[PDB]
Amino acid sequence: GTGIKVFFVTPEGREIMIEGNEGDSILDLAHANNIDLEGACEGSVACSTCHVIVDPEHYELLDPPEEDEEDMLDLAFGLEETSRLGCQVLLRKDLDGIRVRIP
Ligand code: FES
Repeated sequence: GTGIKVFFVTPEGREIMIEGNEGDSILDLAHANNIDLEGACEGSVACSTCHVIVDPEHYELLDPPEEDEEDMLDLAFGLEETSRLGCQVLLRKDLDGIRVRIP
């Protein structure tokens, strides 16, 4: 398929499954579907409002975070081992079925 499944759990504990395309960031999908993941700095790696926690399995599939993301993540509330900036995790076909939780 061209659709890539993304499972979202919101801070309220709601669970949503949506499909994205290659290139779509988790932040885009969030906005596209009224998941309340704010993107203060609009993808410029200058905030932490797009912080999401990805499942461990798909986490290792990802291009690891660059230095600007890592550093910014240190201001993110609720940081975990598999935390990422949602605007920096972009969908690929091998990431199908990825789970993101919004702290
Ligand atoms: S929107 Fe600010 S870092 Fe992703």
